[PDB]
This record gives sequence, structure tokens and C-alpha cells, in this order.
Amino acid sequence: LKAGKVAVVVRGRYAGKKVVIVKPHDEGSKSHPFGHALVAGIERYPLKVTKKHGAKKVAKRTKIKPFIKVVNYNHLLPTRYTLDVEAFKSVVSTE
Amino acid sequence: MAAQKSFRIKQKMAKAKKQNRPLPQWIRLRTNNTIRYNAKRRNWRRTKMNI
Amino acid sequence: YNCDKSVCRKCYARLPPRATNCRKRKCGHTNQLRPKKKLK
Amino acid sequence: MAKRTKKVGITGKYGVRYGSSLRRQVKKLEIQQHARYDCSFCGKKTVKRGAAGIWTCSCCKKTVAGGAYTVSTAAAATVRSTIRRLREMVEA
Amino acid sequence: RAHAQSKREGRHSGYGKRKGTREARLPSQVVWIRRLRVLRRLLAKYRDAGKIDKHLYHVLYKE
Amino acid sequence: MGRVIRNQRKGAGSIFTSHTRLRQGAAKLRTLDYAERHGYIRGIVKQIVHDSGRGAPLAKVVFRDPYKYRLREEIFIANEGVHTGQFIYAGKKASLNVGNVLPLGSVPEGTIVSNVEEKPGDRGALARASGNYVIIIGHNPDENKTRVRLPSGAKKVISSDARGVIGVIAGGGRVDKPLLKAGRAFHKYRLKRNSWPKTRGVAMNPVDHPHGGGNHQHIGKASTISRGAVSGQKAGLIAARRTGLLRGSQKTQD
RNA sequence: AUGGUGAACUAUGCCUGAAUAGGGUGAAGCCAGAGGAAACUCUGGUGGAGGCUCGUAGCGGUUCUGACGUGCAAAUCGAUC
RNA sequence: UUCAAAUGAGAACUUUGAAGACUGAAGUGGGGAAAGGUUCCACGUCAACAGCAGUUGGACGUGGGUUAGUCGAUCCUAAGAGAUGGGGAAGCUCCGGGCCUGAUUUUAUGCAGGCCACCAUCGAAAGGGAAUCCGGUUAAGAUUCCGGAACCUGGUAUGGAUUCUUCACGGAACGUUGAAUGUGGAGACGUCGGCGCGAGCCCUGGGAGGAGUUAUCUUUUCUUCUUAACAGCUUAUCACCCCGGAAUUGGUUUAUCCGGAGAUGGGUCUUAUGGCUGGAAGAGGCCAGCACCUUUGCUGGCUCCGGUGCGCUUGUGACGGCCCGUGAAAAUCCACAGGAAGGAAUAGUUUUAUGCCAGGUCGUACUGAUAACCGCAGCAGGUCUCCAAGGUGAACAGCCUCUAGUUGAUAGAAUAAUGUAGAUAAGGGAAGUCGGCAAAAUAGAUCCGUAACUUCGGGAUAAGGAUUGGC
RNA sequence: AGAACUGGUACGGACAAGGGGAAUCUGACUGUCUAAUUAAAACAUAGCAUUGCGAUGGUCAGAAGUGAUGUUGACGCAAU
Repeated sequence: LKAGKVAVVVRGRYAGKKVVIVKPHDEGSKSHPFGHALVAGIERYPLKVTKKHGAKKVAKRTKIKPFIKVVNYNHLLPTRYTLDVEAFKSVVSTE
Repeated sequence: MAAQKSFRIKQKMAKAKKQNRPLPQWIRLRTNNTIRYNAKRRNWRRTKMNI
Repeated sequence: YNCDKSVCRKCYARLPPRATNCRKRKCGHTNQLRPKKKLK
Repeated sequence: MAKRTKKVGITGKYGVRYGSSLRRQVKKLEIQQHARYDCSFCGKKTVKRGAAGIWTCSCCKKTVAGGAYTVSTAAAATVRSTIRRLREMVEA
Repeated sequence: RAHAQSKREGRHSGYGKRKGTREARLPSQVVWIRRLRVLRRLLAKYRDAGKIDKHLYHVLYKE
Repeated sequence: MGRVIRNQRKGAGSIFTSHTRLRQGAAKLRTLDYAERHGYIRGIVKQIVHDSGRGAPLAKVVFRDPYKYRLREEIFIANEGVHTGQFIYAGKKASLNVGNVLPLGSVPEGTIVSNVEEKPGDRGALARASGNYVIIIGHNPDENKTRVRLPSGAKKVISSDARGVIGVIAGGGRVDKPLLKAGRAFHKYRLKRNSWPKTRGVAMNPVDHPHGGGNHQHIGKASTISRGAVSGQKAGLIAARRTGLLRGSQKTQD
């Protein structure tokens, strides 16, 4: 039943940023000098490389990373399928 | 800190101050020979403790 | 660049930046601290 | 316009001197660097000069190479067309 | 205190007195800083009370 | 005789060098694992950052390709039109797109290239500066030779195995506008291997330069100098031939 | 003439730090109205640019060819700049 | 300085009081860096010193004083001193495997196996950095000691948990094991202008507490009204929010802008502080009448009430404008992953929590300057920082007030010319002098007005004139 | 900002606080100089040019290393 503390932020930087709070160890994960407290984000498909804080602050972007991987996979499945069709046509064609 | 903090240096400058002190009455008295004006005497404004 | 010690605007006594507040004598959360502008 | 008569752009910096020709060049490249340019990607009139030869889009944040003073030139556009002409013929 | 209580209350704001300069008093930069904040705040109150229209507010905002 | 003259002072000494450590680097072109039939070198430009070392931009590219040895990254040379999110491929079977790096043999005739190797694996020697460019005139299938036209206008005969990057280097038309201020010129000088401001030789005393001395400022002597001449003796117009201004021409050519 | 020995002064450099009261002036180009088919324009405005001007910390050293000239000082002091 | 007075063999300069000035970004405040090298503090001497006395002092002599897990050095890396092949030079001189384990076993012995790139130390006592304040005490130390309270760093102990086929929550954002292996943030970094958060300040009143004060009066007007790191609560700003949800010529700033790669509404989120609270804290010492030789001890003020002036000042946090010029780098805190392997009344982690030992290094005095630094000197000189919020002025200046600091090493009596700083001069007005040199002169600011020339930017505060109080 | 009634010789009342105009010479400007008799017209300046230089660059330090050139480059660097 309490308040508290992750990061998101900002946009200098590198893209970000969304990441999730594993809790607060000694303070929250709350911009400063030295990072004390904690980030994750829950793990597999926003794929967040992250930022903790206590330290003022950067993630790579949560929607955009699944879209970069899903669209990469989506690019791949079509490039491979085209290469697969291309391979079918070329082998099949003459003699 | 400060000054001048280096441990080794500090000691030498401290050591020197005591070494520059007046004589003990006695050496004049058991006596060798000497209108005993120490000489080493080092001084308030004047001279320099040594470069 | 930054943190020095913080110099009292009333008494003029240098106390920490990590202290919020000043005292030389009963200044006692007069808060009257300026950090040093960090050197020259 | 401004309270200006002809057109300084930059000129006020100079004060008085420098001469028509010298100040004109220095006016042209920088005022055209400042001019709102569409990013190729978004199409918003974003582009600003980050540094000489560095151009950045405020909206997309894609950064791109170009001329120092201007985002682009004629010269760069000529090079891109000829390589493409060569490339087309080879491909067929 | 007496000089300030005598400045509620006009004065010591004479032609002779005013120095520093017309624009060191009030360059109009500072006056613009007060006023520009008033204008957008009053416009916000006008909108929320529902006076005047969204189209009229744009022309007026711009004005 | 003299005091040492300025040229002789360049020599070595801290006052003469550049502040090498403010330089980001080289940006020599890597040395292919092999193949590169599309994207065993795949780069994405993620950024464009200025080099103080050539007053032109670099492109940060990464490069992710494997093994143990793998070699990857870094700051290769930016071309005009190269941008963040655009792909770089570096090697033999790369596509012929601007910013992609390949041997001259693989390049089509009549395409502007920059950053060309004198000798293979030397990583890129030629055309080089901002808005400068090579034009590869000739190939054919030449096993033997690729004929490249430099930015000076000399035709160099270099090996077809020499890599180069397609396009001209970014930041061109940098020469065009004049600095207009001593102050602008100064900060730029701090970047490079230079002492300045520069006083004239004629402005100087005879002890400081051959051009010095005399009540009125003048070169006492001629300028056009004997090529054998020592460093100290050689100032002014070095081994010139002709002087003024207003004629000549030509590509000379051995 | 030979060998060392001084960049605590000072010259220039580099790295790393910091300082510049207050004010005037008035560039980019943008908003209103009004001209205008447009290109553009005028007029109010706003925002502030500059090896920017008046001047403070600071830095400099023109002038009295002043004081001093066995000095306070082996180049100082005021008033001026 | 003067004037009483203290003391002394001796008093213009030692000291007490009174009365008077002066110092004011420090021609004399506070606290330090370098440097000095004990100058500090006490006491007692006065031959020598202090350009003079001298009871005095910073002379002299004789003791004493500086207390660090939490300040700072140590550590790091920077411009490179550069160890460091090989090679010149006889030579001096000079450039360019190491790391991690598994049988045993919990003592670490012991046999045996596996990884990996460009390598040392030093270099800023003012880069960066793990942690501490409150007041109390000394003759002389103090964020060190102490009384209270807190916290850290390094390398373990254990009930109470939880969570146990390695987590519920919230549509979402988010929220309250672990080897081989890759990759990263923080630290971390320009300049201009630049809004907002907010504090302490200046300030005022209603007001609580305690001072000054009337030839004559009305209130006056005054010192003040204190509180820590940092427990844990916060209404939680901006910025992101390609959150959901909505579906647009509308939204919106100081300015630029933003949007239909979905604007405003409007259910959320993240998330700052030297921040507001709330507690730390009925923690704690001084003035006012009173007692006491002193030690001691007494209640109340410390449990005030609201705000203004943009005073954008610092700590922080938007951004726009900016360079042929692009604004360092590391140790260290921490994290994403990507996984062999290990989960049975056994056994396995992650901690709160409170312990549990330690913390082993060297510095701390004082001056920091018209008297302890440098310059031969008790040298009108030079030489860095912070205090840019003291009060009226902000055009500079002057004067102040509870900070606080001082009266320089010569005095007395008089007052001529000469001289050195300095003012004012009839009326005339550059005649003087190389030269209008100086000095006078003009002066702020508003209104009105403003020529030639010009690269139309300027010239320009042209010029000229007018105006300004006290209320 | 505006008005009042009225005083003073004076209302920037003190102190501080630009005297203005024209002709000519030079050097475009801001900047730099003889630390201690020259701050100027001298120097720098940015503009404009010629010349060398294709890379183990030429050019400069240097016995060699190796440095400096350049981790750059004929839109650049050097010399004038």
C-alpha cells in the first residue's frame, strides 16, 4: 500500500526510455550520482537493456525495440521466404 | 591538511627548530674554550630556514 | 567543477555541502550557505 | 520586413565594413543553413545544423551528413544520379 | 520604512529622482514578462468558463 | 649568421604539433573477413560526430559480425547523403550505394569514389579531405590496372584490389566562405599541426629571416630558390619555375 | 672555448579549473492589421545577435613629461586614461 | 585621539571606561590555497630588536598546545614523467604467460584442467570521489575529543520472513538461483540567452518575548521570534509518456514550437529537492528578575500567523540559439541479458533485522598579510580562492549597523617665506604654452528634435532646446 | 504617468555624472609591442595570389631509432 520507484525519463541520449522497478535497496532508483537502486524491465520481448537510477538516466525504447526485433523478424521471414521462392524458381525452371 | 603536509618534510622542518635552540648553561661551565655564542641560531624575520 | 565546502552567508564559517545548514554559534538552520564557486 | 532596408541576414555582426561581396557569401551559406528544411524521413520542417556537416532532425532524431553550410548541394545530388545510372545499366 | 510607506503613495519617482535610466527601471522586458503571463492565464480562464469561441480565441490569442 | 628561422622551428617541439589527443582517430577502412556477398559486414549509422582532425564529419557505425577474430567498428568516414539508419557494407560483393566500401575492380566506371587505397590493406589513402573526390575513369575488366583521377587532377595508376568508398566526403564547400576574423581562424588553428599568428619574413629583422632587414620592408634578394638549398636558406618561392599569375596551365606529366 | 645548471621570473603551448556588478544599443527571423493572384510589401510588435557600446570584478599602462629620484620601491604613488 | 583611571622604579604610545572617527568586494570583516616552520598559548625578563619610549610585543628565555572510519591525503585517470624489445651512442644519453578453477575438503593440502588481449606505476592535497551532524568543552584543538543522535566501508552470524518445479500487482506502463558469455549506464563534462520548482534573504503587518528613550510629543523605533544529518511520510514539478483513451485548425509558450508515425479532454505512469510536512526532538543549552562565596538552579521566549518585491541568487530541472572552433578520461556503484547446473518432512537463494570484528596510514597549531608569504627590513610593491544577500543608493558615488575589525612606530609648541597636495578669484577670455597642456567645463533621465557622408549596418546620446523639488 | 499650491539663488540641488562641431593624414576594425624612457602609422588580421607537395609526402627535429608531417591528405599541409 505504498508510493515509489524505477525511472523513465527523457530524451537526451540514445532513445528511451521505459524500464520496470525490481523495488528500492537503499533509496529508490531515483536519479543522482552513484546508482544505488534498480531497474529491469520484465524481460523477454520489450527487450529492455535498461537504466537504473539513482543515476539520471537512459533506456533504449520499449515499443520501438520489439518493433525493431519483430520488424527485423518480419523483414527476415519475407526476405527468407523470397530467397526460398527465388531458390524454388531457379532450381525448378530449366534443366 | 594543510600545510606543507608531507610527512617526511614536516619532520625535517620540526627537527630543525629544536636543533636551533640555545645552549645548556653547563657547557660554558665545564668548559672547553669559547665565548660560546652557539652560532647556529636561526632567526625570526631574518635569514631563512634553509632552502 | 562542483562540490567544495559551503561558506556561511552570516558567520562566514565553512561547513559542508552535505550539511544542509550553517553554524558557527547558534546559526542553527539559518541555511545561510553558499557553496564555493569551485575555484579560480 | 525587419526595420531593415536591404538585407543583412547576418550582417549586423560585422557592423559596417567587410564589403558587399565578402559579406554576401557569408550571408548565403549560413542563412540557408538556418532555413527550415524538410527531413527526408518525416517530412516535417525540422532540420537544423548540429555542427558543421552534421544535420539532425528535431522530430525523428535521425542525423545525417550533408554540406557544412547547407544540408545538401547540387554537387552531392549530381554524384547520386550518376552512380544510380551506372548501377541501372549493370543490373538491366 | 518611512521612505517605503511614502512610496505607496506615489513619490520619489520624480523627473529628478528616477535615475537609473528609463529602461533600467522597467525596460519593458520585465513588464512584458509580467503581462505575457497574465494574457495567457486570463485566456485560459475565458476558455474554461466558456465565453467566446475556439476560433475567436485563436484570433485573439494571436492578437 | 641567424637565430633559428620559423621553418626550422617546426622541426619538432610541443609548439609545432597538434593536440593529437583531442583527435578522435583515424577512420581508415577495415580489412574484409572475406566475401561480403551482402551483410557480413552490416553497419547501421547511429550517429554523425565532428572530427577536429580534418574539419569534416565522421559517421559512427556499428558492425556486429562474428567470430574470435571478428574485427568490427568504428568511425569510418562520412560521405554526403549518409545518415543515421542507413546501412553500410564494406567489401567485394557490397551493393553500389553511396557509403558502401569496396575494391575499385568491383566499382563501375565513371563513379565518384573517395577514400581509395594506394596499396591493398593500407586502408584508404586517397581523396580524403572534405568535398574532395576521386573519379575512377577506367577499369574494363582490368586484372592489371585501375586508372583513377585524383582531386588534383593527376591520373594515378593504382591496383584494382584497392578499396574505396562510393561518393564524395561530406562537408564540402567548406573552403568557399572566408573565415572573416582572426578569432575564427585562431580556434581552428588550435586543432591542427600549426603555430599561428604568422608574422611576415619582410616584417622581421635580418637575423629572424632572409627576407628581413632594411629600413623599408622588402625582400632584399629574389625568391625563386635553388632546390639544393638548406632548410633555413629556402624561404619564399621554393624552386618555382615561373611566377606571376596569369597563364600556364598544364598538367606536366612525366 | 668545454661541461653542466636554471621555464618558481618571463615567452608560448597544453591539460585542468574559475571569473566577468549593472546598463544601453539592437542583427536572425516571427505575430497582428493592412496592401498583394504571387513574389513579396508597410506598419505596429516581439525576441534577442555582436572579437557591440557605456561601465563593475579583473586586466592594461596614455598623461601630469606632477610626487619620488642616498626612494616606501634596483621602476613606487595620485589624478588622468 | 582626548580625558579620567588601572599598574609600574619609570607611562603620549600597556590596559580599563567614556567620548570620537575610520574600515565597507574589505586603502583595517570572516574562513582558506600556496608559502612560512612554531611565529600559536602561558609566564617571566628588557642586554640586544621594534627606525622613539615600552610596564608592551611576534625580542629573549622557559614550558605547553595541534587528538579523525565519517575533513582531506590515501584511490583514480588527464596534459605526459614515461618502466618497457630493438637500435644509434664506447658512454652519459635518446625513442619506440597473466587470470579463473575442478578430485580432497572446509583446515587448504593436493593431483589435474580450463579463458585472454594490447601491457606498470605516477600524475590535480583546487578534476572525479564511499560515510556526520548538534551543540558542549580548552589558556592553546575541534564537523577530529566528548554527550546525544546518525551513517559508511571492508570481509561474517542468524530467528523473523518471504519467495521455493527461481514472484503477486496493474488492460499497460508498472509494482512490492546461477557457472561458461556478450553488451551498457552512472561517474560524464562547451558557450549564449533561458522559463519554472524552491529555500534562505531583504521586508512588512497582526504579534510573543527583551532594549534604547522624553528643554518639549506622539507614537517611535529597536535586539528578537533557533534548530541537524537524516528515520519515514508527498498535494508530487518539468520531461519523456510513439500508455490507454480520445479522433482536431486546434492546442500552446517568455520565445521557438507540437499534432493527425494521431492535438486538446482525461483514467494512469515515471519522477527533483540544500524542497513542503512529519518525526528526529518533553534532544540540547543563553538573556530576565531571584538565590548562592562558587558549584549550582527557575519558568517563558524555543511548538508565532500570513504574505508581498519575479531580489531567477545557488541546487536542480526545461529548451532554443551556437561554432571551417564540437566541448577529457578512469576507479567504482549497479543493470540488461544468456544460461550449463541445482530445487523430495531434505535442501536452496534475496533480505529486514540486529549482531559481529575492524577501520591498521599521514595531516590538523597559527599567520594567510600596510607586522609570520615573496622581495636584503615590522618594504605604500607583488601574489590565488570563497563570502556578488548586510541596510539606504544601483548612474557612481557617499553614509551607515546588532558581523566584526583598528587607531600604523614618534611626539610637543607654532603656523614666516620657500615647497608639496589643494580651492577660489575681479573683468577680459588662449593673448599663454611646442601643443588649450591641465584644470575648469558638460553631466542623470524624459519629452521633442537630429546634418554631411555612408559598405544604409551606421553616422547618433550628432547637433539644438525643454523638463525634473517638497508634497 | 498626470494635477495641485507654493518655496529655494539653485530641484543631475550633495557627491558622482559626455564638453560639442568641422577639415586633413595614416591604419578597415576588435586585437598585439620594446617586463624597467617608443602603444605608433609598427605587428597581427580576414580577403586576394604563386609555389612546392600523390605519401615511406615535401617540409622541419635527428647518428640511428624514430619523431614532427598524419592516425592526415591537392576543398589539404608547407614556404612566401
